[PDB]
Amino acid sequence: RELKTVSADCKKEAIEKCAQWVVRDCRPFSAVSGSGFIDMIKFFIKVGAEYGEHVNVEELLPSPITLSRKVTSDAKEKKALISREIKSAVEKDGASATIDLWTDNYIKRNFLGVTLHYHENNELRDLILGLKSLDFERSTAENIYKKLKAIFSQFNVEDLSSIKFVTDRGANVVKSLANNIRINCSSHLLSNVLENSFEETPELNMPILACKNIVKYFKKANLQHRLRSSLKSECPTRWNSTYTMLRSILDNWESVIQILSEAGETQRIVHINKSIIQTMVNILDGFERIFKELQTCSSPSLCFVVPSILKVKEICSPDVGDVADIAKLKVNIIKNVRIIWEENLSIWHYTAFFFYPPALHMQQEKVAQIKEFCLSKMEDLELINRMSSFPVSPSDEFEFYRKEIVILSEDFKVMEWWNLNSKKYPKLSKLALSLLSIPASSAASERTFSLAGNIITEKRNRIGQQTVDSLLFLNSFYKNFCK
Amino acid sequence: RELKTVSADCKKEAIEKCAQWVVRDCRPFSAVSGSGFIDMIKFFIKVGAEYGEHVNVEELLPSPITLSRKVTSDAKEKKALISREIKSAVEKDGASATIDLWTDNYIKRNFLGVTLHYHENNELRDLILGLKSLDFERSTAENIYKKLKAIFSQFNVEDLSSIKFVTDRGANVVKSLANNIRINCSSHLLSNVLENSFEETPELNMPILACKNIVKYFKKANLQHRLRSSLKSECPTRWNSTYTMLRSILDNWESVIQILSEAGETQRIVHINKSIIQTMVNILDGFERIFKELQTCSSPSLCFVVPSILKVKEICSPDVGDVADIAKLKVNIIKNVRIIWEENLSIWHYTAFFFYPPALHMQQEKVAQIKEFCLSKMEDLELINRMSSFPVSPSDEFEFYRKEIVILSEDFKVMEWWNLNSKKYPKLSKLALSLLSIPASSAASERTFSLAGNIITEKRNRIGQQTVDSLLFLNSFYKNFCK
DNA sequence: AGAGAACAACAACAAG
DNA sequence: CTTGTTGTTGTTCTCTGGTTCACGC
DNA sequence: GCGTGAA
DNA sequence: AGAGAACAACAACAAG
DNA sequence: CTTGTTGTTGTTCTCTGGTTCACGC
DNA sequence: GCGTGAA
Ligand code: NA
Ligand code: NA
Repeated sequence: RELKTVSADCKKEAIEKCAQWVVRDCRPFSAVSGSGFIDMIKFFIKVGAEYGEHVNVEELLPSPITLSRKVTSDAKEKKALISREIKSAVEKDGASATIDLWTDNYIKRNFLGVTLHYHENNELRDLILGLKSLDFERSTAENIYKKLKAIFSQFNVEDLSSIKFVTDRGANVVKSLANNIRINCSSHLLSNVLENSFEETPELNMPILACKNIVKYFKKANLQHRLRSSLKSECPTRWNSTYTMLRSILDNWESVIQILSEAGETQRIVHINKSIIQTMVNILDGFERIFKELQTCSSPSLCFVVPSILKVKEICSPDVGDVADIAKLKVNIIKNVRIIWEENLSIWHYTAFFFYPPALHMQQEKVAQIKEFCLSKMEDLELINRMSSFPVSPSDEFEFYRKEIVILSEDFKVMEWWNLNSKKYPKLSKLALSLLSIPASSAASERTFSLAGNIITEKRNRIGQQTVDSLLFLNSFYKNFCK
Repeated sequence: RELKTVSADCKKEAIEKCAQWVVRDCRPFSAVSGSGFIDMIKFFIKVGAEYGEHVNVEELLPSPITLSRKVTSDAKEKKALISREIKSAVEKDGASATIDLWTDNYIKRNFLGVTLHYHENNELRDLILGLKSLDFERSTAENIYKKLKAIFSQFNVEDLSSIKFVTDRGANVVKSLANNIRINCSSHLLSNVLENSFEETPELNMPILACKNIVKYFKKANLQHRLRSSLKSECPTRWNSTYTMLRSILDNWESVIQILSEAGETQRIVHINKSIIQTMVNILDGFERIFKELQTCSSPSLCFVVPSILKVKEICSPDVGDVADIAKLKVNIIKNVRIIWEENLSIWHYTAFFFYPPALHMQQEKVAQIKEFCLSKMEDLELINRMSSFPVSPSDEFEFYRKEIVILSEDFKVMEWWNLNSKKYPKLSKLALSLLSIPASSAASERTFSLAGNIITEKRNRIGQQTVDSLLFLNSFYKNFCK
């Protein structure tokens, strides 16, 4: 038990042999700190203890080709294993997924990613189900649904009606899922609000463009090195990138005026009304908070959609101290928040917010349809629960929730609040933690593309479609079912 | 001694624990096969044997930060060590270096790379001396020479007159080395011949451009997937890339006509006189042989410069069976080979070729200056050799070489031929293997940039200038002084 | 050339 | 014999040859 | 002073 | 958000 | 006390949100 | 049939 430490002169040879691994095999300094790398050294000291210090390393060490073939083998294994645990969630309603498409930068295979999302031991599960190519079929709806089913047939899922799907409004995607539950990613919606709002306020184009021309010049003249925080990409459309550049420009205002002065290029910054820039950055600062809040799948996010909208109605509260150009932006942004964000919300966004214990808010109209909604879902739990055998009624259990009060203490976790409430509310708290499992966005699947890209790289470019789907699910699995 | 193998059920857990390293820590399948990775497992089985199977892995395993600090520490160590072995070569004449500049794709620091080249135990040493930033000084000659000296002062080299330098004709570089021995990279020269030759034969622009428009369309329409050998980049100037595209296009002729036919885009290939394309590819095929021959620093290359030129005079031998457009190219190419390649050769390229045992060739004029050259260098050996103490004369030893004959057997290694000849020729064979050490090009330093780029990557982007210079020299060192 | 990666396609070989 | 599991070959894909110095008229 | 050349 | 990387700048701590 | 060697913090940099489907007039 | 929208 008591893991013995090693002599000082011994460990001087660990950092002597590790720093040789990294220079000879061109590997990252932080490979040594990897949760998988350590367990693989546990195994090699054990074997050393067993067979002594004169073992056939070559022979005993596997071959990359077989390592390739084992991940391919172990892939199917771990898929079958949870083939049951997954199958549970989809049956017992509370399973949500997010899908989107993505295309790699070397072969350019169209890819479809799927994740899955459910609640368990007072914790959330963001698991990467599949990432399969369409080889090169047209990205048509029916081909997508074709490959959607194939991911779920891997774990023996097949009704996929009880599944709540969360995607962007990509026309081809939207149609694929017209047969089942589909929730609109609120990050694309929010991004749509910004995009359309700033398009609709071209009074602000003059400041912005000039900023972009600053960044563009700093990149071209090889002088981002004199900044303590280099200036960011203009508008290659990374969600809220317009705030991003503006801040990095503002956060380096003094150094920039100085650098441009030395260049004699002072001409191209003086026309920038900084007063406005600043004002934009404060207004969008509130927004960036909502972006990160809604990219969370390790804590309930769906429920935070409605109150975010109110914060935006408030950042954009009309104020008689504003220059007309900002007045226009706030005017426009409240307009889009209505016709774009509100317009594409559903009773999954309200009900998720209803199950927030400060339930005082949505007192108006919405409870009459939420009650209609809430009742019919708890009824489908029982339906599928009676199939599992082979006073205190819900319509009142509802209003017993509506009478309670709570405070919003900074340590409050409404996810834990329902695990610690299932006794009095046995069948409603199973509905709640089912909705708190739904992610407010498809950012999960977005990270899968980030991850996928982390694998299929310059040197690793020969990598196969199956190798990638395996390696992803595995990594994802060894995170949801291991410590 | 007899390294014992492990049980079958034990190794099933090696490939069970290795395939977990690779999915959890997103690492290449071929990390398991790395010459540095194995020696680092040798150490961990040994320690397991010693302290048993219940060791504190965490505590004993180093920290990335320290791993960073050890490579930085061990860097200076290994630099001082060979501080002597290096210092030898530069003193004893037979040291050659290659330098060039390069700028990384994330910080864009101007970089200066240096390698060193000498002969020893019948083998060649391509060693990466330095890769240091100019931070952000102008890439001016005197700044370059400033940083040139700083690399050589690391190993306590300081006269750097006896050093033979090999670089491209970059104006700023060329001047830095105007004080010492500087040989023109024959790959840039050869590349200059192609470039200027094809510029000077615009009759061939019509076929070529149409090919480039083929590639450009295959990339844009996502249909390189139906090729068994995708079509290559048009003209982003990778040395002989014009042959490269042409071959990949030709090597997929039938599939391309078919793919374009399906697209209805048959219009954009039919005007390509394939007859010519083919002819270009045969002519440039000979050339690509010379490119790879001259990028070699693990075998003498300098000596193969002159005879290559003759092969080109021969690939381009005038032939009455040629369409005028190819006649023009060969006409132009013999013209540039003279005024570009020949024009920038020196008696280091002839003398290196003289020390090829089929010495019958260069019988004309050149021996009268080579004898003038050859004598004065063997005289400087003695000069520095007499300082090392603190009949059969050279002018005849010369012509004793000129009388011999040899055959060009396919297994002949003229590098080994001089190690097996030093007895009769004690002071001339030291001159020979000094010149056979000089690389015909700066391709060595080019690979260093390839290597450098392999380190400073997307995720590893924070990497420091010192970290990179270290990691390079180390990797380079553990290859020239280890088995 | 030099490096880094991955497979297809075998060939070997083994279990059944 | 058929399966299934390996190991080895060879084939394919990357990547650095890159934009501002120095000079002469 | 500006074009040319080579990277 | 989630992931991967690296340091500067400390703080700890130790040797001398 | 001064050195030198560590370990820990926090700050900075990456990266996926991406171009062709589906629809309606 | 072609524009518009959303990616
Ligand atoms: Na998409
Ligand atoms: Na260069």
